[PDB]
Amino acid sequence: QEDTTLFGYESPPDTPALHRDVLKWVQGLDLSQSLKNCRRDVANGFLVAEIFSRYFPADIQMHSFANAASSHFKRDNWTQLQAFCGRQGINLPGDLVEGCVQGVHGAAIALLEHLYEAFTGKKVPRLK
Amino acid sequence: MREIVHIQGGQCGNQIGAKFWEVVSDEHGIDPTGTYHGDSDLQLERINVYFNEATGGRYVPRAILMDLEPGTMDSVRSGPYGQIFRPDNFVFGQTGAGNNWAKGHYTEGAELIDSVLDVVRKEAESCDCLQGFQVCHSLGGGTGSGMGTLLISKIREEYPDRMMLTFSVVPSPKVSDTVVEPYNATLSVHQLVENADECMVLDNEALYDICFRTLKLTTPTFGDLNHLISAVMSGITCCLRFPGQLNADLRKLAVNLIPFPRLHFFMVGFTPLTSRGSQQYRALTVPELTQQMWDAKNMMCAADPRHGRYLTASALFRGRMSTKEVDEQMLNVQNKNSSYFVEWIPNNVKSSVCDIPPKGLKMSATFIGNSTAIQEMFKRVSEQFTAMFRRKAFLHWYTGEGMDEMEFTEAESNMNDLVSEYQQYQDASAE
Amino acid sequence: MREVISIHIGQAGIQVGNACWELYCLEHGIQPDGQMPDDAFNTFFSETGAGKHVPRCIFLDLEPTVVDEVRTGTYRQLFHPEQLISGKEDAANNFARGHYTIGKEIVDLALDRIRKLADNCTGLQGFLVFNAVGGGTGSGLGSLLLERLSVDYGKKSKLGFTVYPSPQVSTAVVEPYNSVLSTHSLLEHTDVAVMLDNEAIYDICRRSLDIERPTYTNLNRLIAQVISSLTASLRFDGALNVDITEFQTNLVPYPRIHFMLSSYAPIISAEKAYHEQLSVAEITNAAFEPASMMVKCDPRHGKYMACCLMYRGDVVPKDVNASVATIKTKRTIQFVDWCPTGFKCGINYQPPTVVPGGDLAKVQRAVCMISNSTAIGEIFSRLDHKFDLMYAKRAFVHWYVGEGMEEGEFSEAREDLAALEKDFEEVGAE
Amino acid sequence: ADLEFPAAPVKMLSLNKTFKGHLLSVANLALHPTKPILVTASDDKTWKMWHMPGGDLIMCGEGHKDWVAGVDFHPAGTCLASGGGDSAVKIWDFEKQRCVTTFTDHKQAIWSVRFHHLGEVVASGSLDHTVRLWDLPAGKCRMALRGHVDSVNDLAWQPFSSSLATASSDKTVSVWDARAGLCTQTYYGHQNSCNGVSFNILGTQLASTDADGVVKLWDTRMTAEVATINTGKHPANKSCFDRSGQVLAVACDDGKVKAYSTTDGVLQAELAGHEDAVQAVLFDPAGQYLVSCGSDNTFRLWS
Ligand SMILES: Nc1nc2c(ncn2[C@@H]2O[C@H](COP(=O)(O)OP(=O)(O)OP(=O)(O)O)[C@@H](O)[C@H]2O)c(=O)[nH]1
Ligand SMILES: Nc1nc2c(ncn2[C@@H]2O[C@H](COP(=O)(O)OP(=O)(O)O)[C@@H](O)[C@H]2O)c(=O)[nH]1
Repeated sequence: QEDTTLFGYESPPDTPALHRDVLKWVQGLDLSQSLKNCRRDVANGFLVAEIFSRYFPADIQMHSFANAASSHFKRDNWTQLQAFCGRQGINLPGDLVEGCVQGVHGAAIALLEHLYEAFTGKKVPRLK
Repeated sequence: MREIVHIQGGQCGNQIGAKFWEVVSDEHGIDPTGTYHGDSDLQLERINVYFNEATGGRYVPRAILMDLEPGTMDSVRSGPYGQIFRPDNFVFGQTGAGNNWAKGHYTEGAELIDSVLDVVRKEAESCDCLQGFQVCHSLGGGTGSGMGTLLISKIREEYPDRMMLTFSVVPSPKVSDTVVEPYNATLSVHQLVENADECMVLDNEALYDICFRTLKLTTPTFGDLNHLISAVMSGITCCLRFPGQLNADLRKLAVNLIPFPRLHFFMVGFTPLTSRGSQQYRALTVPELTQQMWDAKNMMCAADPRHGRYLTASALFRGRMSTKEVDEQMLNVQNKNSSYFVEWIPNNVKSSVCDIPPKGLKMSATFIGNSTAIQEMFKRVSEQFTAMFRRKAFLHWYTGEGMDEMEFTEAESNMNDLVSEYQQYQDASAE
Repeated sequence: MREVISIHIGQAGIQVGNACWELYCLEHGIQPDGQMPDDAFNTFFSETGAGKHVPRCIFLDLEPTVVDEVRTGTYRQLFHPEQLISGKEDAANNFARGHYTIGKEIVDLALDRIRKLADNCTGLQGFLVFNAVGGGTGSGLGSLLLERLSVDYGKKSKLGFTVYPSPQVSTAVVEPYNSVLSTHSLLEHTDVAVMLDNEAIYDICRRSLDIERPTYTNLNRLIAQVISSLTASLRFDGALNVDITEFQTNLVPYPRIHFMLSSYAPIISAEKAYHEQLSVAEITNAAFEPASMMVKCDPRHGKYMACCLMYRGDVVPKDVNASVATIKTKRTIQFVDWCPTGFKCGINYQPPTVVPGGDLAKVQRAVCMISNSTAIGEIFSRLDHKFDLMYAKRAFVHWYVGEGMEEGEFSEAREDLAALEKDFEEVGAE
Repeated sequence: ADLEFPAAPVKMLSLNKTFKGHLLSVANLALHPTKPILVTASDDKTWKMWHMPGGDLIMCGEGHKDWVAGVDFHPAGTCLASGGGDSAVKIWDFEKQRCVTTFTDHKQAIWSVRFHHLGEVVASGSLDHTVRLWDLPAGKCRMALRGHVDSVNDLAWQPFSSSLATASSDKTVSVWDARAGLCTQTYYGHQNSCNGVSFNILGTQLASTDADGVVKLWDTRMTAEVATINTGKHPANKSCFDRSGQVLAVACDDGKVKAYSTTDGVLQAELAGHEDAVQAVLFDPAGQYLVSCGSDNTFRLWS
């Protein structure tokens, strides 16, 4: 068993930095926050709430969401978002949600990709 | 009627804040039980900048203590002036950050941060008008640096226009306390550059030097260093709390001191610091105050101003004094030391005068110098950070808290760009 | 709030626990009956409604004699009888006996009591596992217990104060065997392992205390003073508080490298006491002296990676700073190029309490230096040939096989110790 | 200056074949000033240098960990600068066919990379809200431009000037000085993220696109809003002026390369070769032909 760690230190995996189509869609959507770093910006769940409001303004409001770093508030945001997704029919997979709240590498990227699928007319981002 | 919200972070920040609040209550004639015992109208005239009147005669500091371990706050509460603080403003966790900026900023600081912001917002809305927030803490510690940077980012997001002042105790050059001080300082400076409007750098080794050479004390505990820091912290805002012949608030100081938004790091010093032996030998005059003010030994920063160039410098004097004396002194200082002052600014001095000197001193003066000397301090911190990061020593402890390796290099890049700006304006030539 | 659970496995673990708990009782004023005539004891003792304090400790052994000695001695009304766990058959210096056959039921009961203890703790700084690498009980049962703790409790910081065999002097014959096995086990479970050597502590007692016949009681008293200095920042307030969690952050650069040399200073008898100044700089120098190391491992061979200094008593930050600056300027003391600071200084205002009946003098100052340095690979190098020399003939191997082990276990342990040697060489090299 | 190059023909359709040599969509185009050779920067983690009149794959550079968003030629064609989503700006040598150097101070996707007119400094605008200048002889980020609260989507040096205009996702177009490191001017007016920005060859005019399709043209000297072309609801992507010409060719997500007159903001040609969208457009230095790259995984030659 040949290990790659530097004396037990496993360097964090390198993210694929989303996709141009998804990032440009997010930028074209008018959002208060900016996706500097996808992990940190999406872990709170406020930017995703803004996306969901921009696509369904009637039943997703910003006053219900709080840009708060605590696990309680992050869970509250993500669970109300999940309830709305269940009512609407959007997937919003729970494993991706949990990875996003825990800051797991790539979970926020996958969740943003899936949101881009669900919203931007099922436009699958081309990939090899 | 221009209020200031004080925040203390970490053990060092809490000790500094306790000493500062003791000093301010002494200045305003407030006993540890909160009652006023000053017998001076000017003391109560502007007490609302720092304190709020309770139901009775008690005055409570507008201070918020944050920490991840309760021991430091227990000590602060049991200190001589521990009872003035409102008990609800002690926001503490249960597991302290093991000198881990990641633990204090992402994992453990996140849960306590909403309680901290609840307290901060509750204190801020009570303010009629808000000058801003002042946060005292130490760079190079887990809870202090981490949660301080997190809270500063949050407060900047909530109140962008309000002033932000920071008293950061940068890890000392020669003798470092903890191993991970370069990591914590690197991660904290990156946040302070983007968020804090005004930042004052303190070094414990500069404090030891000044208390060994000027005060000539033999056994300087942390209390003496916190006392000097408290003296500067009071003297910066005494123009708000007391009438002044030429008064100047925090925003005026920031406007006159900060040429460009990122160049907001300052070294500070307090005068007159006299040894108990030489107190009778020294004569209290404006020239003597200026002489001690511009002495590099008086700077509470490790970096010495001789190596760099003074971009700007504010001098807040306290006492019944001649404006002609003060202005002439600062002009002669500039003319004599024009080599150390930036050429493309016609006047590098913001002179302010307050009519109420600190207790016991007929005269005093605080100095706030924005000079390119801080470049060498950041450069040294980077010289340690790069050496540690090349072999990624202790990096797993930050990684296990879930922060990217790219974040370290981003913070290093921000520090290097700041150093580059300081060098650029050090060697900038007019026309 | 700062509870730490103490585990003492094997004869050596229990015998150093006796000294440790006597020292804690003396320090906190707790009489041996159980109660004392605030809340600084909570780290080591849990108080009941009656006011009588019981330690949060567990005495684990497969032999009844050592535990019954505690049950019969003065500290019979202090400890919890069920927390004293006694086996029926000894492990007989067999790692397999202590890890596969006899240790199962004992470790199950041990985990039961450990759950009961941890349920009474609001916070939990970690576990202090005191065992003897080189014996079936300590090595095998201790390894099994550490594995179970890692599986169930998870990220709780386990500090293992292990005693490896001395370079030349020893008391057992299969000691290299079970030491290699237990080192294989604990390389991956304990968070910070503190090395201790009987030969080194004997030398310390002979040279500094002038004891021509040092014994296990003296060794245990020194170890108890060291652990008390280590935990002093949890129980007593002082400038520059250091924590169990901060040990790992300021001492462990990488997860595999967490073995630590320990050195106490001063070690002086009262007749030699008050005959030297005992300043902070001098006690720091003594702590950094190679003879003051409690492991027969010359630090001159290797390079220091980190050094946590724990100062007790009348110590001022100016003095710790001056002493550490002198240490940095010192040439014989050598640090790795990638750790410029390499120092974690922490002061405490509580002077080290003196045990009546001990040889240590009442000194107002003390230093406990725990260092991560690459020189520690030398002891593993010694055991790695002491092992293979016997393993070539497969001597005493039938004993270990009889209790359900395989030649593969010995091979894997030897290979992992070789890998640890290679890792130490690599961290030492540029 | 004082050199009029007439470029009237914009309604001419595709002349050369649709060169589909990239597996995924092509993100940007860079024309060699001397020879008619085009480097296409596609999001397949590779860039490809083609001789366009032949349509021949001269070279293929690979090594970017992520998709490549921007590419540019050094003056005299000594080297190629490629910025990608891997946050690394890479300088590649044509002669030795490998990456000369890599700069990783940027920690987010590199939206745009451009050279100086003299070429020794390279401006990289990235998602990290900053515009970093790289001194190639030094290999170090000498200066960083900050002041954009959203992503810096585009980056265009003013022709033969130290001024640099960056269009950011914060609905702003900021013109900076490289030598000083300051924001000389900030054009507002956009109601959406500014996808791209481009200067006229004379430097008199500056056109920036929006995500809603609006292309706004400012007078750099006058610092005033001259024109506001309103295209379809699809994003306007990237634009290019005609060399000494009055026609601005704007890409779109509608798949049509439109050509609006800068004088009046009136459509002149609408090339519909691309199936879905056009990422970028570029004029020939001689003005003979346009090249348009888009989501069709194909860069197509026009006129
Ligand atoms: N430092 C120190 N080491 C001790 C002391 N007592 C025993 N040891 C060491 O502990 C080792 C064996 O301990 P144990 O395994 O617990 O002995 P045991 O309780 O009979 O259990 P087994 O021998 O494994 O059957 C010996 O090699 C000794 O070197 C002590 O008081 N101090
Ligand atoms: N001036 C001053 N500095 C201190 C004091 N206590 C600690 N420090 C320094 O502050 C640095 C950071 O420690 P700190 O932030 O308080 O630890 P933390 O609370 O766990 O983050 C240490 O290196 C100490 O040297 C104090 O009371 N006064």
